[PDB]
Amino acid sequence: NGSASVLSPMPGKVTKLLVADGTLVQQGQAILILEAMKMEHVVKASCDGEVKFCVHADGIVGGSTLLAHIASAA
Amino acid sequence: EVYLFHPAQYESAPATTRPNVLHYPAESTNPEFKANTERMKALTAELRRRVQVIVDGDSEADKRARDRHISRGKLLVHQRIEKLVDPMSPFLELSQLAGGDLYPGEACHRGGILTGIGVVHGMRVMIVANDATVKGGTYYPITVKKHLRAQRIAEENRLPCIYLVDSGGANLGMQGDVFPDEQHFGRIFFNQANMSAKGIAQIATVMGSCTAGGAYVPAMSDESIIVKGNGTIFLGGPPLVFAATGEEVTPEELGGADVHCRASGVTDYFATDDLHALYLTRRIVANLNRNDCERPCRGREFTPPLYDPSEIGGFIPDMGADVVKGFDVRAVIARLVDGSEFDEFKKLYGDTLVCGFARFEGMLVGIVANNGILYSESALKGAHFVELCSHRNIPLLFLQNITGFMVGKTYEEGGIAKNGAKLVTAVSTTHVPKITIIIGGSYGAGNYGMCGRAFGPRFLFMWPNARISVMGGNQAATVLALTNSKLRENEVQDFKAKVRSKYEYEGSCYYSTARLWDDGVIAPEDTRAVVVQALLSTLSAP
Amino acid sequence: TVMGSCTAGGAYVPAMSDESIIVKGNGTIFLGGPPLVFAATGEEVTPEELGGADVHCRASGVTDYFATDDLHALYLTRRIVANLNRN
Amino acid sequence: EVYLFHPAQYESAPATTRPNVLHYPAESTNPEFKANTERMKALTAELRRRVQVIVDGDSEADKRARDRHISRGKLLVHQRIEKLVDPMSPFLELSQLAGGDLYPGEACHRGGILTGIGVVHGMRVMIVANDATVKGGTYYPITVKKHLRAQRIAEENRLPCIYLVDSGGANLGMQGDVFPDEQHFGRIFFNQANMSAKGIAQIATVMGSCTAGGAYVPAMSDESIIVKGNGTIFLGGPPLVFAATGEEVTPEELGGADVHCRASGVTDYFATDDLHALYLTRRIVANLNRNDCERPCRGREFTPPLYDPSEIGGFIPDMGADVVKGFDVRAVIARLVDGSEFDEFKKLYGDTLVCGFARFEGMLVGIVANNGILYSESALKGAHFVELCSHRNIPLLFLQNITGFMVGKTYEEGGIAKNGAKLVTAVSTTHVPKITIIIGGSYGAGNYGMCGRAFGPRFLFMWPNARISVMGGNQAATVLALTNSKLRENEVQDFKAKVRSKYEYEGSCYYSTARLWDDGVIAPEDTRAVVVQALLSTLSAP
Ligand SMILES: *C(=O)CCCC[C@@H]1SC[C@@H]2NC(=O)N[C@@H]21
Ligand SMILES: *C(=O)CCCC[C@@H]1SC[C@@H]2NC(=O)N[C@@H]21
Repeated sequence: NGSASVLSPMPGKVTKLLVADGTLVQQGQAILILEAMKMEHVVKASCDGEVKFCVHADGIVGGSTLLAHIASAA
Repeated sequence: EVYLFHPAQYESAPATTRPNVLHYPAESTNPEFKANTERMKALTAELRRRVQVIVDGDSEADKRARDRHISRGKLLVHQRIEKLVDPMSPFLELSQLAGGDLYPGEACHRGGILTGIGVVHGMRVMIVANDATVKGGTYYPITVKKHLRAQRIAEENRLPCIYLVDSGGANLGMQGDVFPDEQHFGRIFFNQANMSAKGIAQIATVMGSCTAGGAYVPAMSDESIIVKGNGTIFLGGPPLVFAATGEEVTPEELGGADVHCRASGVTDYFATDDLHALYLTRRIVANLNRNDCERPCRGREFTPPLYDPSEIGGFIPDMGADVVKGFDVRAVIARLVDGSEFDEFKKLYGDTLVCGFARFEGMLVGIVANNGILYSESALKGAHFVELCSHRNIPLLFLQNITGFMVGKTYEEGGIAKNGAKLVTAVSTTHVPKITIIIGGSYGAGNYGMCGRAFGPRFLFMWPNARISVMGGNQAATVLALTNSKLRENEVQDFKAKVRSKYEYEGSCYYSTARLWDDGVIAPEDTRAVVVQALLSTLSAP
Repeated sequence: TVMGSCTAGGAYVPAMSDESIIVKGNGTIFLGGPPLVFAATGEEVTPEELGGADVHCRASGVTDYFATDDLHALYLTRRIVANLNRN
Repeated sequence: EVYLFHPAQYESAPATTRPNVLHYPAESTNPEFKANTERMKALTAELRRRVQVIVDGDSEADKRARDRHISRGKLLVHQRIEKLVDPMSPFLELSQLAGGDLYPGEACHRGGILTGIGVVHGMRVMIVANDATVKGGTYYPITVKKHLRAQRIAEENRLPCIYLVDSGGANLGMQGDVFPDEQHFGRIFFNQANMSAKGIAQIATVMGSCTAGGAYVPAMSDESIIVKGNGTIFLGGPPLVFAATGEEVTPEELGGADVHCRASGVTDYFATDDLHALYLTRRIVANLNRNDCERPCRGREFTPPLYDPSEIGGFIPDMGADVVKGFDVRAVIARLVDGSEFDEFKKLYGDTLVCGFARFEGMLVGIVANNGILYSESALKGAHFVELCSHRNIPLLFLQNITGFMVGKTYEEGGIAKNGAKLVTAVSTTHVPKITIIIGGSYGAGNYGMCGRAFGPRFLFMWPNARISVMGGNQAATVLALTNSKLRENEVQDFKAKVRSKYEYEGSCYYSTARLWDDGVIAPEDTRAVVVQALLSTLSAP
């Protein structure tokens, strides 16, 4: 899909955005790191395009919470 | 323009376009990659240093003992291995670092005994050699355990056993932990008799002394060799015969080579020295009427891995940390299997347990590797894959980096225990050879689901960064602090630090190795080689 | 027959058996205990609502027989033994 | 005051307090109960009437044929069964109503052949007897199918086969559906040879004629009997020999008893009449060196059901209706098993598939019965129960009243197809004897999950109210109307009525029975008895 509205897998804390806001990311490319149960889980981009984050870093998310939008830049 | 090719074209394609080839290039410029490489290099250097100091000896007492051993015309245990095996051939020494810091005040090098799989006349055999320079070769509890482990491996793989005997006997200081039990000194003779009854050849070469129970080792073997000067066999030693009948006899005139080779008939071959003894051992192995191969097919048309194993450590994070980072185990698999080819079984279902097919030097192997937290779906996928490999007689390779299952009311309600049980049952009841390697951490019931020590893998090895415990160190600290209501708020950090230190100490690779919980610690870059040897050892299994 | 608690590795004992019985009040089966689930997800759950007899006998399917008390559990055990087709 | 008793006290308790006793008293005053009773009574009366008119004959042509048969000194087929079996013993006649309305213009009573399991000298045998009063005994396609089914049952239960042969041969009008195929007339000889090779005795008694292919039946049997006057065996009949060589010979001088018993050697025993032939058959059975019982244990200490089977029909609703009511199948089970005792397997998990253990005259049986729509949980429970019974060599009893699985996006996403497949695999791959009875409706893949005809049950019976179809009549009507966009709104009711009538006609018990889709139609109150006989027939299986 050209939008790629991915949801969080489980409640946890977003620790670090591995890519800056507005950066082009390929498929399967890490965009942010989610920490839960003292384990680092890394969220990957599902398609090529500019990634814009929705949730602020160093915060907390819930089950099936939207994280970022991957818009295919022309 | 649509459907122009044939799938065989993609099957036989360069590595760039072949679709079942794992592509995980090393990010050598990444600082985390460099830090991981430095950590792995330090760990592997420490491992090699420990092995080298075991081989060469460190303290002056070791030097004195080796000087006494050499002055008797005896070869050192590793030298005996070198001169017994074929001159240019691999040797899979199993428990190199057994007995390390196990008994305070004693440097029990190798556990007092060297066990390995060698090649004699092109046939793989299990060699068990006593080290007379470790407390005179007396059997510690770890020595008995290692000898039994070697016998178990040989019996389940139908490897002929060669026992190079030079041992005073069981040490009387710890006789409670050595003599009486099922898994104790008599189990050696039980295993020897049962292996001999099954047609697995048992060969004994008496390079030194064997007293009391140890005297059964030459007598219960199919063929035995005794060296003239240093070989003595008797149930009752000279001290015992003097304390009983008041007679003084030297060991040579009591149980020397002449009495046991010309009159008693206990031994079958008279050896003038160690070299002649090893020659006679090779001659005995040569006359085992064992066929070279059931199937003359070779199938050695394999391609080496497309990525260098030397950078595997770059992908391995720090297992001991407050928050442990995750990595893709496929990057490891790409550096271990033939042509970096890997047919993944359920790529989109498990997503935390990677199951697939690969080849090691042309030998087809099913690989089950951990890639995160175990779920019900991952356990079901693993069980189905294990059943699939069992129905095809495909050997299994487990790569353990596991930190338990997923907790929660929803997951228990979904039956996660039932699915974990399905995986455990599939692993336990299969008959294909299983080899497991702890690359990360093995914690709790997840270990049980991934073919741990209790589930009878043919071999089990640990990387120097691996940790094995009932639970993770951070998890143990948090759970113990939360449960212990007696603990005061002022004494929380000290308690957590103490329990973390205890778990780090008792979970280290060396702690596990010294207790025969694994079959040795190996470097990641050697992993592929080790696997190949292990697989070959299983080719003679029924 | 789960007369009491079975936690973590012990939870494999009921699940790997051919037939299993769990007692209502005192029977609990879970791989992760309430302390572990609280330390992981920050949620508080009682052992009964985590791995009690109702969840493992009506929804999970881990257990096969629902026992009201110890005596009923032993009766169900005897009934299971009675139906082994052993000559 | 707490825990005063012992569980054995509850195990040995009166029916009021014994906890594993099903308590389903009949609500005899309920109008629905009376309506159900009236429907079941009418259906059972019709069944008995059809069986009786088959036995006694209805039309005048049947009377003429029977008069011709009797005037030849021949016994009727049911009379032959009565005088061949032990005088007071059960006989399980299988396809009583085969061939009913199957071929237009022909009243193919019993399919032209009577097959059953009888008791001769205390040994259970399979008896196959041709009915010479049905088109001269010529083999219809249904006749071949029924003969093959009897041979299959006998082979899989190791029942000795007795063939009472009186048949003109395959009918040339339908030779395309009789002669050439795998499941055709030659398969009879294939089965006979293979059973003889397995040590299962094959006995042939030629009460009448056997021409062309049928002549192989006496010749391929271990022992054969031919009656003097009426017995003739030849590959080529008198018409064929006259059309070939221009010679006229009577059947007696061509293949009579004298030529085949004194010169040819095809037959082994010379019978003066039908009674002598049956005596010789009994003598042959007497000299089969078959042990009376592998284990002399009896275990006949059983209690009859605590509720009368005669009221089972009260609980059975109208299967053919716009909305079909549901009932508890346990009320049926309470009227079929010993002491109305039933140990339910997962009482709270499946909730639509009742799985449990029971006993029929002391024989332990696992019962799987439908109690609503199949779900993933019910399919998993059924598969687990079937595996449990297979590991214990416990025979399985299926009670089918099934209307497919649960539909929906959530259920497919949960893997309902996978769980149904698990159930189907467990049913298919088990080796314990399986007996299935259609008490309600068997529709679609649910039938497959409940040991249908395609999954090799030892026996399969249908109640007179049962319906079997690829889908329910109402479901078929609704789905076909919705899918068919060509159909106009003005022609909806007629189309639905037509498809409902077609499904009712082709799903009735008699339609299934005439096509050998089952092993006969039985009344509910006889069900227990039938099961017992079937179970006994499986006691000689390997
Ligand atoms: C802190 O270290 C404790 C957090 C919980 C550890 C997690 S919960 C999910 C995994 N299963 C398990 O046993 N441990 C892991
Ligand atoms: C009307 O008669 C059609 C309604 C659907 C029939 C139901 S849906 C669930 C069951 N599965 C199946 O195949 N038929 C049943």
